[PDB]
Amino acid sequence: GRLPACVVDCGTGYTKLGYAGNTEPQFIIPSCIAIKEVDDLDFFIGDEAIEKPTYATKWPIRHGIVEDWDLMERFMEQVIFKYLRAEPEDHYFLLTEPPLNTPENREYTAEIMFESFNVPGLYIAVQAVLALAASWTSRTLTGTVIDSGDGVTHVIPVAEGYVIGSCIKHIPIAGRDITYFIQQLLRDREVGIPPEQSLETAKAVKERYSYVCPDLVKEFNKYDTDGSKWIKQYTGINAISKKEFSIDVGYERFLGPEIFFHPEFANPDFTQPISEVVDEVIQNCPIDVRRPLYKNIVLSGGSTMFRDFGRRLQRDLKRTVDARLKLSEELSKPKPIDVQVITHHMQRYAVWFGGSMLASTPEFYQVCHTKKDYEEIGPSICRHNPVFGVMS
Amino acid sequence: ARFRKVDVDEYDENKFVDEDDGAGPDEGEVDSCLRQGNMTAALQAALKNPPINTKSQAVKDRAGSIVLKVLISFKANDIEKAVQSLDKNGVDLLMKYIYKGFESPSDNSSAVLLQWHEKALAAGGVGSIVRVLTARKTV
Amino acid sequence: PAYHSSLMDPDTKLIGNMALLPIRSQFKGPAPRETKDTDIVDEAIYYFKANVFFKNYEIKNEADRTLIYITLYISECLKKLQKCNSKSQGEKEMYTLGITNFPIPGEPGFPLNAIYAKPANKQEDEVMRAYLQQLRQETGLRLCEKVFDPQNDKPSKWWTCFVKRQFMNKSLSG
Amino acid sequence: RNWDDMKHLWDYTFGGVVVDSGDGVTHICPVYEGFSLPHLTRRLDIAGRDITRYLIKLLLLRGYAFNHSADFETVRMIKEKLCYVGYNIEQEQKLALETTVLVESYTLPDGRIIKVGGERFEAPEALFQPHLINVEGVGVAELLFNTIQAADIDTRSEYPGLPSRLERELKQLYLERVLKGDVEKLSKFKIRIEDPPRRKHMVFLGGAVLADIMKDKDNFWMTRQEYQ
Amino acid sequence: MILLEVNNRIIEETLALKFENAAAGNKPEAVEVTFADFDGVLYHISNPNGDKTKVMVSISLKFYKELQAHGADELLKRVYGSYLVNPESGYNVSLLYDLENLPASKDSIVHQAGMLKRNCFASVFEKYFQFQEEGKEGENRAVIHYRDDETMYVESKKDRVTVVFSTVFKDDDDVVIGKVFMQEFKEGRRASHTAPQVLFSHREPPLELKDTDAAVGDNIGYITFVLFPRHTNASARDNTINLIHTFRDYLHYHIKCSKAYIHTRMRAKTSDFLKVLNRARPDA
Amino acid sequence: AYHSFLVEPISCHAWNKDRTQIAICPNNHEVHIYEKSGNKWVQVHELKEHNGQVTGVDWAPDSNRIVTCGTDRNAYVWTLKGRTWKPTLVILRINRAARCVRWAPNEKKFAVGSGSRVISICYFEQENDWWVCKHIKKPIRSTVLSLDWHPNSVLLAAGSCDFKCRIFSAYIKEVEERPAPTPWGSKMPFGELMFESSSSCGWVHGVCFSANGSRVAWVSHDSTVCLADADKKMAVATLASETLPLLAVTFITESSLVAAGHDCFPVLFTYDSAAGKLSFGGRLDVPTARERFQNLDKKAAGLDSLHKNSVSQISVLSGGKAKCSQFCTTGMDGGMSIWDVRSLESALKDLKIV
Amino acid sequence: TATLRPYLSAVRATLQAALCLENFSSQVVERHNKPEVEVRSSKELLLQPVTISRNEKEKVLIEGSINSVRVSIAVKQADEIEKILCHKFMRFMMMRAENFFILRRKPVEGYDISFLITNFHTEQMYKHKLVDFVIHFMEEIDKEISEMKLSVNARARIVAEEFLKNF
Repeated sequence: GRLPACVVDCGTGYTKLGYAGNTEPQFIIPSCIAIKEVDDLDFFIGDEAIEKPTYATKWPIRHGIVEDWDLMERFMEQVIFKYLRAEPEDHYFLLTEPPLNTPENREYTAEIMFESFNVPGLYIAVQAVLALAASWTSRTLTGTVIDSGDGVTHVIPVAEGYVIGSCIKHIPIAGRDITYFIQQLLRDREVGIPPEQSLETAKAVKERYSYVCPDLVKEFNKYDTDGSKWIKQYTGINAISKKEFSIDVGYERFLGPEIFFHPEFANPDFTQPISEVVDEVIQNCPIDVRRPLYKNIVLSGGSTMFRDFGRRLQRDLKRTVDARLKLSEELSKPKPIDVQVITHHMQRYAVWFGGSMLASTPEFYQVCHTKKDYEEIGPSICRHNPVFGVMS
Repeated sequence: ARFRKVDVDEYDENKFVDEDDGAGPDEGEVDSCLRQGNMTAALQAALKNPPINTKSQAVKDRAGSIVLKVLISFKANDIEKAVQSLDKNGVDLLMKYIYKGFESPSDNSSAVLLQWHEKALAAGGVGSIVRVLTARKTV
Repeated sequence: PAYHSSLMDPDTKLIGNMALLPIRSQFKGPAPRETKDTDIVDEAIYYFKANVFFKNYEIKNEADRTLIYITLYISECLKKLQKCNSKSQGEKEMYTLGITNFPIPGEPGFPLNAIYAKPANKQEDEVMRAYLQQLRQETGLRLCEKVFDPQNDKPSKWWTCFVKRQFMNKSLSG
Repeated sequence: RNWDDMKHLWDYTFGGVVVDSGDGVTHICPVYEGFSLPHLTRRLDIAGRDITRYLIKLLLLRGYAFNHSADFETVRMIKEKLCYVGYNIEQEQKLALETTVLVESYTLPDGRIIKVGGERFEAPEALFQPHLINVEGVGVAELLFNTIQAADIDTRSEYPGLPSRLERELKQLYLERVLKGDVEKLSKFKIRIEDPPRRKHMVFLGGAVLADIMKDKDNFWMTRQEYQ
Repeated sequence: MILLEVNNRIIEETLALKFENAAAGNKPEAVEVTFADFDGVLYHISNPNGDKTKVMVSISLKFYKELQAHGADELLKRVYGSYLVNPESGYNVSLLYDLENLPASKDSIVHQAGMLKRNCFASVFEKYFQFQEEGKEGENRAVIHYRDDETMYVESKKDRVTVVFSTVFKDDDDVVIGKVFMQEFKEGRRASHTAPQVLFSHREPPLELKDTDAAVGDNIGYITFVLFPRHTNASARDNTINLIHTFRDYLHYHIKCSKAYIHTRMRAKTSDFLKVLNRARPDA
Repeated sequence: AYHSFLVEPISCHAWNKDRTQIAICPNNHEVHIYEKSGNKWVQVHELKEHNGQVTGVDWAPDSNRIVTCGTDRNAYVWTLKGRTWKPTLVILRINRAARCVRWAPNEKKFAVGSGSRVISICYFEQENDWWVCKHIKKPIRSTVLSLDWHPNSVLLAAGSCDFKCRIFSAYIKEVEERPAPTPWGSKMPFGELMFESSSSCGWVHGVCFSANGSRVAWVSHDSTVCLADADKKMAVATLASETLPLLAVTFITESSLVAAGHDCFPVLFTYDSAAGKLSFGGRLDVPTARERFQNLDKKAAGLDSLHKNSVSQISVLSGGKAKCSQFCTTGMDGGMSIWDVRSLESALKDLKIV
Repeated sequence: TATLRPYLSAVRATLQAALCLENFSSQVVERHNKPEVEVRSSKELLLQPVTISRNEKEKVLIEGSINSVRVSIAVKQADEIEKILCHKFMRFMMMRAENFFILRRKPVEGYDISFLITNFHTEQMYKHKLVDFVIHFMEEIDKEISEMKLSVNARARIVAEEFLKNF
């Protein structure tokens, strides 16, 4: 109808929900929930299930992609009712799906609602492809996308608008694994940080301040000359005492986010700059797809948001690749590649943002599955969800 | 859709189908000889010629479905004794026939028909029920 | 990766398993008068920031090797310097904390045996011990001020902390 | 580019009608017992690459997220894995949906694993169903039939999923568009499959003095073998 | 959650992050969100021309011409008052909250703006309440099309106000579930003899509306509603209204929520089952 | 006793007149050989030359040749070469699939059953070098079950989907001549109906001939047993059992009979010819100190059968058909028989034999 | 119980007449391997269809020949809600059928649910506790379905009361 559709992009930690044709995804809240330990009615989720002390918090989207379906259905219940508010038999939907989503896993999503609220029809969208949201605002459905959220990095690239069950590898780098470092190096610094509100500070420090530095041993003197031109003090609040304590947040600001290019730098837990990993991936892909996989560099997701981040990567990825291509004109000669980063805008929590404008559209209404069609063959007829966005 | 409609696989000289071979208790032959004080033997009569010498549901729906009765208008505390009064070549035959009533519940045209079967074991053997499976010229 | 040495000229006679470059010091320098605005000592100061954090250095030049000794020496300036009341107090330590004959390449007490090897002789060695010494003294006084602050009793409430992390994890002190 | 090899043969690393195709187009088999007769050259523009390809597209519609080229070889090996041919498609097709005892798992190379539906008797059926790949070819049967009925009218009697199937094609077209009668029982026809190779008659004594030696292979001018 | 949300939370956290800028010294940035709601209604906050220092949230309701005169186009403002301003093309009711014109510490507004529907419906209720809570018999019933096809009817009898049920559910069997609820809904008043009643009638509407027009059919169902004096009085002309219309969304939800729980059972009697299956081989 | 092997069930298999080696197939496409050494068996020269499943296996006693064969045709012996068996290419002229094989006392010809409406009786051709094969042709049009040889190395029989068994006279001129006669059929024209069957309802999973030519038994699938005495006026007896349907049988004496199967346990049979009718009375099983010990209840994976799965084969050992003493059965799961025929005669209540 | 056991009692053994089997190579065709009972391509391969009903509301068909065994059953559709419930239950079972190499995605003719026991099942699996799946299922299913009426009727009530005290 003349009514816009609902779109949901969940994820391991935080959950993203909303409508259709909006600048931000209405609300984003933690997915935990719980009942005691007739009973399905009593349950809370989001900025509520994290405080409940009588209910026990569990997290359904672990090990990356979607998990426990039973527990998930209760969540979806509150997402619709008491939040977005929509009579589901009247609204088209959208439930993201981490790559690798086997048919079996897809069937679980297609069902439930269709067999519960019999909502009209729903598309299950792929993360990386959606991760080409606003990057079009700064055209193509071929490129190499880094979505890296909080539990680990992700080298999810493109492929004509589909998944590449092969060309992708993960690196144990995560927003939190940055945090361990910032907080760790801070421990040896100024004292006064309660162990209990320690995590608090790490999550906060990473957000409120941190940034990327072009060169390492570069500013590391400017930052000792003009110490009073960047060195600030965090205004944290105590817990049991509730006393306010200020510390001088300094090097960790730019000396921490640097754990991206040298993951091995904080703790040894990894052996390769991220840019380099990307190279392994791109050159390992079929040539007739390696070229385009260089002019399209996108970020997006809860860990890619950092000042001067986007700039430093193109250069770093480019110098190594240029160096490799040098070792080839020694046979004379080839066409020098050409990388490039992309920092559109809604990089914070994209994906939702993308899909939604492009699902606010009639096209979504073409490839989307109809209710009557669901009661025909069943739910299986949803395992494959055709792409739509270029010529269409 | 055209030549794939025809099915010759059913005309292959080498395909194989059983030799179609083709009478039964007389609706009253033993009936009378039952009505008296004989609820322990006479009912065995229902054996004279088994539906196997001719086809058609007609004979199987009557001369063959005649034995459905007897056991129906029975009691219970007297079933086993009848069964042991049989041998290898007279016990299983009652099982195959048991299955006919079990195929046509017809609500009343069946009722129970589980007792004689439960007690059918102990003497016929777990094979009795299985033996029925391997039977070309069934009831 | 990390940062190595920039100055390596053929004049630097390959001494033992290192270089032998000179530096700008006011005390016992067995190497000529560096005419640059940035000598070995300066190279270390402008670095070490990502040294300890880095775990995969590549020996490019023997100057890198000298730089490496000095970077490692910086560590002593904390076991017995980090906890020193006022800078005018940790100065005397430089003598003892510097003169204290350290396990030169070759010793039953010295780590980093890899690229390191003492000259298996008694001429290059005893003589090598004299370069290996001015650092223990010049690299210290020429380092206390830059690391510290014009303030007293404040070994830079930011540097006097890097005491818990060491380059490549190799205890040059114990 | 070829002659760089064809040496690995000595010192370098040494001392009627049937059927045969793989991926580089199909081919039919005109051979008047012994030598082939170009008099009957027909070919289908659909082969292994096309079978892997319809299979790739089919697998994607199953629920598995797969991009070709890179994985063409994995899926290719999948082709010669268990892709058998169905005998009577109405029955075999209804036995894949009504039941699930056709389902097999294959440990891929990405340690992901993915169960497989009944496409095995659906995907390779690219012959009998040319339309699956847009191609206007005609399918093993229409093809086989049209081939014998062409000249050699006299004396005509004379992927583990197809040897048995071939027997059905004895009738598919013989009875409906030719002998519409029902006493066809006669005219017996049999299909085998020795699945060896062509490596035969290459040590025959019937070739040990019938295959031109080297005292007469060029003696009478480099042209003593331009016939046959 | 058992009853249902009527305070429209999809307005409170959003609106707050506009108001809070003048609580420490922060500039007021703009914003653009166009969500919806149930029954069809769907608010939508937007700036005027481009004024970032001025927020305004409205509403689009289909059935407006019909429920207009129904006091709706009379009172309404009686709640918001001067905060309530000139409407918008394509929509209706307009409420205007100024980040500049801030009457301090009075959250008693959000709850007043959130449930914009309640205030509007309230009229159609207060109008019929007088013909029962004040007297005057021989009147006329209201007309409600929250949907193109489902409808709620009112009754201005002597001393009692009851709502007419009609609404329709798709899935043949989902219709069937409602029968359990309608059972355990009218024939089980354990709350209090003061609890309004709720008759029933499927495939046919009670005589209290059999001779009028109304969609009719085998998959269609009608219902009844009551409103004792104690419920229709002024002293309660809010508590009753507080959670009344919620019935519509109250039925669908609950009627649908059971179908989630029922699924869960179909998992235990299966989680346990699959294990049984694996418990058959020479070894697990 | 009792002894298993692996989860998967072994189809067929043959024993060697040396009680040392033994070829088996685990639902795979390659036989397996093992060797003894203090009760410690170990994989021996894995024989793999079968695409799909593998059924047919038989071991020619005093000649030491193994003959494999499975569905997808298959046909290549592995005879000891140096010390590493080898495979051989041999196609049995089908277009369907083969099921079971038995050599013969004379060890010059093997027989591989089948269900493609044929039995197939190939034979080695010394005058032609390469191997060959014959054909019994009609009357057959169904799955062909196993086929045992008669203490004659000529006349044989076997059951199939035809319900009733059937006996043929395998004669080869290009190798042998007029084998001497038997009461079954004085005429030996290579494949002649010698004897039929009376079960015209009952299938036939297994057959075995008496070490002398007068006792022939064959089981179906309907939990029936059959027995025909050629010397007893070719009379056909019959008697059904109470338990399920067995799968395997052999003549433990020149007039004895025993076998088990899907029940997972052995039962014993004898026979009084002078009655013309079947006789049963077995059911063997177990649910200078040694000559007494290894018993005990327990003092109060969980079957009351020796075996944990239905049986299939059951080849004897010392005195195969004339006077058994040590026979073996191989069931689907672990369940593989291990017992001294006498370490049973010396036990249970009533035991006949003969 | 009067008799919700004797029915189950004849059944609790009736199946033990087809179980035992082996992988069966294809006759008519070749190297395909399938369920003859589900194809009947070999007419000779059939055990006569049989059915052991208890009355008429709870029927149970049984078939088989070799590597193929059929076993259909009609769920006790006791009331309106059970009528609706059972297909909607059988469906959950049918959708994950691929994981239960025993249940058919669609039930056979007219019946509500169908099984399938093949040679593959009686091999990597026994037969005794495997057969017992049926008792543990017909009886277990009855409790789940029968309890539904109470789960819905009792569950519905809370929604009505928690909506009256507030008026």
